[PDB]
Amino acid sequence: ARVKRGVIARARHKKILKQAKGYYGARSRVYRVAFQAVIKAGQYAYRDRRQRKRQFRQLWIARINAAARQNGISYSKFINGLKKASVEIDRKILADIAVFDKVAFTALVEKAKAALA
Amino acid sequence: METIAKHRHARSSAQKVRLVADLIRGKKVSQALDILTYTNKKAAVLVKKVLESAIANAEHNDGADIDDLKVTKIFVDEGPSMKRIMPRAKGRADRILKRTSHITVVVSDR
Amino acid sequence: MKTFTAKPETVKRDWYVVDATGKTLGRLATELARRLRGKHKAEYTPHVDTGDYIIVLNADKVAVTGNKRTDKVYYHHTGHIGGIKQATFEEMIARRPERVIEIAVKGMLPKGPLGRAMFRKLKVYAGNEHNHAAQQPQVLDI
Amino acid sequence: MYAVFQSGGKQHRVSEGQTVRLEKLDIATGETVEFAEVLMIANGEEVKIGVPFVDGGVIKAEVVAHGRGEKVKIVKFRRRKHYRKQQGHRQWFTDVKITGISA
Amino acid sequence: AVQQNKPTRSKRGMRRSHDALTAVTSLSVDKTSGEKHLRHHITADGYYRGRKVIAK
RNA sequence: CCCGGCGAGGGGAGUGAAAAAGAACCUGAAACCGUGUACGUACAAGCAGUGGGAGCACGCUUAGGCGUGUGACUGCGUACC
RNA sequence: GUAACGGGGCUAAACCAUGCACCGAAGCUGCGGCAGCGACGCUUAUGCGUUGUUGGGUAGGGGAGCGUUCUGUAAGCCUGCGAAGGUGUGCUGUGAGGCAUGCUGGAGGUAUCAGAAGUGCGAAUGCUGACAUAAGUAACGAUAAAGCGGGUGAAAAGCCC
Ligand SMILES: [Mg+2]
Ligand SMILES: [Mg+2]
Ligand SMILES: [Mg+2]
Ligand SMILES: [Mg+2]
Ligand SMILES: [Mg+2]
Ligand SMILES: [Mg+2]
Ligand SMILES: [Mg+2]
Ligand SMILES: [Mg+2]
Ligand SMILES: [Mg+2]
Ligand SMILES: [Mg+2]
Ligand SMILES: [Mg+2]
Ligand SMILES: [Mg+2]
Ligand SMILES: [Mg+2]
Repeated sequence: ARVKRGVIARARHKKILKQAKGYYGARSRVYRVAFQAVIKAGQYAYRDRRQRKRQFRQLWIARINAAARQNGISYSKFINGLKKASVEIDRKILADIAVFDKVAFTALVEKAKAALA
Repeated sequence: METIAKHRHARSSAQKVRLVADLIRGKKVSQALDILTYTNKKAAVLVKKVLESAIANAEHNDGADIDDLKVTKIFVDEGPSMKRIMPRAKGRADRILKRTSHITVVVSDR
Repeated sequence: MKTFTAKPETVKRDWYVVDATGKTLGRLATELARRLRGKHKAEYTPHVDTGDYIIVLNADKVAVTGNKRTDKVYYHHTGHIGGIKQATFEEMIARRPERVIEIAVKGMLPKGPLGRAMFRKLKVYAGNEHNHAAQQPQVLDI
Repeated sequence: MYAVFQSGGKQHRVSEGQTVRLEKLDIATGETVEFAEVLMIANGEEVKIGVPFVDGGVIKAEVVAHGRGEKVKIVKFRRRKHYRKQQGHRQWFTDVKITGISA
Repeated sequence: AVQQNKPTRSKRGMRRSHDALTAVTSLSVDKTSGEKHLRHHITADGYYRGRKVIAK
């Protein structure tokens, strides 16, 4: 029972090459190079599912800081005031309000200031 | 109406022929012929023959209108290469490739 | 929903004029860098230039503490083998006063294409006169 | 008029008529779900929360669909170490359509 | 003496960026015969600047 | 029958179920080399991806932050055995 | 080549003491999902609702699978109203994979449950064929040497006179 490897080998190689579309030069054409690139890409993606969470929180904090200082308080003190006032709105929502509803953000700041007093 | 003429297995490298082909891409047939007449390249002779054949095909097989004809498409493809041997020094042998080309010219009134 | 992103085509930028007379070099620079980057706006986006245009007047009268007038040295290499050149703060102020402020701010801006674009919005003048009256700059005490 | 509520360990700012994708909920397709813990309601004036959750805030929503999200591929690899592992994943979700926000 | 890495097809095209040929641009027309010719050269029929130079 | 050197090669006509089955002939993969179209690219520094992301083109849908292609700018990031 | 804060800069943005905030990891918590191993209640080939807890990994040990060729089931079943092979697209599983379908192709293919293996390749300065790169680059083999008129020819520096 001799087994020829042609049909199966072709299918495996095409699978990897399909995932390498868009890559530069040999990275999207040659199997040896394409395989390494596909593996690397997956390794970055696993790491970046975690990094995405870090970067977005960092962005929200920066926007809250700016909006709060426009109302005359720093981010650090603003967060403390909300905690003392038992407000549980998270940073994702706070950053959204800071950009779209500036009146509502002012009301939040006043509540924080009252609690700190 | 598109008319085609081809010179398959032409004895020239595709690279050399492509230089001449670029000169006439998109030009009117009359202008193209003049350009080729005064190009001092061996490939110019080859390309001119194919262009003339395409013009003749359009006139005889199709509906003529030479004045209206224009070189819509021209490309050169690589043909089969012939392998030869070149003796070098100290008994070593090298391989010589005699490259060929496939010349395609398309002329169209539109 | 997705987090809001500033659009480089719809960013609104304002013009400001600052006087540098008797202001500490470094402390002034940090504020310039913040506003050039746009960190003071709620629409701050790290990949979009959302900052403001800032005119700096009287760059020759900027102040430094300690003995830095005579001891702060600016180094640069020309690219030729020896080519290491030095200039003290006082010498820089005498030859090209605007450079002092520009150099400080550049060191505090992000490096890369976007950072270079942010630097172009800074206009530094050695004297008390500017020619951008058409842009109607607003006084900024910073 | 928008309101903020917490569902699957995450918060969402919504308005009437908007469709929001949440973590899988144990309700049928046509059923109506009510979120009683409203962090904030802002119409003309804004109602905050002296203590978490506005007194009478209720958000009514109708379940729309249950499905799985796009496939993500997990790749683990240790160079020079003869180790490689791959895994797939599709996360369940529940879409709801906000019907009414009650102050 | 020899390369350490294989140059790409991109760099090959960039080197050949200056290999394009130039057309003649204009062909002169003889005043008498009306025959096209390269400027300052005799025509195929032998005419040059109107005169029947050369008997061939 | 037509172009060409009474060439090579090709375009028609005709045969055939099929000639993109034409003798360099079943099927005809990949490397490699071209022509056309969309988008990007001539002040910007590195394993060339990955995470975010504007604009443009083309479909869809009465838009509906949909889909496909491209990817300015930006965080992170020194192949494999 | 500044080159003994990473840099800018700093007279605090340094150091000492005290205090309260905040940032900060794949740690912990929240929400959704999967698997292993124990105790449970039921029910028995168990499974659910439970219930605790556990799941970085080289050499290496243990467990469970995918796919390929061939034999039986099969004188069955699918197929010129289009087989295998090729090339796209959509859907689907935790993975090796699977399924459907457009185009190409033009005659074979094979469920299920079993059985047997020339059963899976990226590396071995592996083996054979094809095709790249350098590159239209070096070179065209004695530095005895050519010039012109005519001829022939589609074309003549090289042939003939
Ligand atoms: Mg010998
Ligand atoms: Mg950096
Ligand atoms: Mg013939
Ligand atoms: Mg064939
Ligand atoms: Mg470079
Ligand atoms: Mg975290
Ligand atoms: Mg954990
Ligand atoms: Mg393990
Ligand atoms: Mg192989
Ligand atoms: Mg040459
Ligand atoms: Mg060279
Ligand atoms: Mg040379
Ligand atoms: Mg010789």
